Amino acid sequence: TVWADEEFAGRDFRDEDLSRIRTERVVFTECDFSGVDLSESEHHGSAFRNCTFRRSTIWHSTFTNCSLLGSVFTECRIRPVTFVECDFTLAVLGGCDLRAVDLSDCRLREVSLVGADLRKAVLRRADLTGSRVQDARLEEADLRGTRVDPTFWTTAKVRGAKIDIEQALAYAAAHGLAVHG
Amino acid sequence: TVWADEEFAGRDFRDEDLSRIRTERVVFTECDFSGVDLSESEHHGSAFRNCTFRRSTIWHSTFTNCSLLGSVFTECRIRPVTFVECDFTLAVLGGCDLRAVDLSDCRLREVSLVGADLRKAVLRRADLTGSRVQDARLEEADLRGTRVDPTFWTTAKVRGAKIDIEQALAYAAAHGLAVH
Repeated sequence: TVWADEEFAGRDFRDEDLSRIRTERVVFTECDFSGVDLSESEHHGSAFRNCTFRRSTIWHSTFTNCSLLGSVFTECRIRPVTFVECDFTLAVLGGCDLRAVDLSDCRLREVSLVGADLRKAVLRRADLTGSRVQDARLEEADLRGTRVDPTFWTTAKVRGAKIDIEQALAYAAAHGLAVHG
Repeated sequence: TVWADEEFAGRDFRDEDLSRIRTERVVFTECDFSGVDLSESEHHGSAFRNCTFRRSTIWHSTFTNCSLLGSVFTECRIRPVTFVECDFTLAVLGGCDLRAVDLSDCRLREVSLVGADLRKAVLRRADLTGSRVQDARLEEADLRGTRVDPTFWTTAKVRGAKIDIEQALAYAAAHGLAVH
């Protein structure tokens, strides 16, 4: 099954089997995917706007150039997964297991990552500004090139994280050091 | 009173009034300055090696190109004071009040600064390597150009301290960040 160049709104998909579906430039607006099986699905240029993925399974899926704007992923089985240049603006990933997930070059503005596990995640050249990272585990994550709020450095658990020069300067300043030069 | 080009070893100066004395290239070795008034004194190129200044007063003194090697400053009234390019190697300054004191370009290698107060101190281009800074207060100190051990950044209280780029990178690394 392949869905292409079309739009679905307010649809109830609860506990449906959508395993191995392909979408190309499909828009899902306010759809309920609670408990749905999306195992091994594949999405190219598609959009999931304010959709609910509570207790759904999206593992083994591939999303390229997709939007997840405002969608909710509480207790979603995500990993392993492939995200290529995706937009997660305002998505809720609180408490999600994202260990060793690659979100390089992804937009993660104002995302909720409260209590999210991102240990050893690859977050290179991402944008995390406005994100809520209370109790987020970023130990040994690769953050190089990623834009973060100063508050990120005093909120997220970043021991062992790989950072660049600009991030190191920002880390010191966020801890109240007056950095000169 | 002006002493010059003299060496004093194992001298008891306890509770003597040495206020406004001047010394030029005088060596004091294992001299006891406990409870001495050394207020408003002046020292150029003098050495105080393994001397005790316990409970002494040295405030409003000037020390230029002086060595304090291994000397003990416990409960000494130090500040305010002028130190110019002095060497404090292995001195004991535990619990001492050095607030807003200028120790720029001073050697402070393997000094004890345990519980020392250096808030707003000026420590530009100093060397603090090997120093014990457990419970040391460096809030709003100027540390720019100063050499410190990595452990300094996780031991001394440095909120508000002025630091340079290299120090900021070292601060991050000392907190477990992998800086690339």
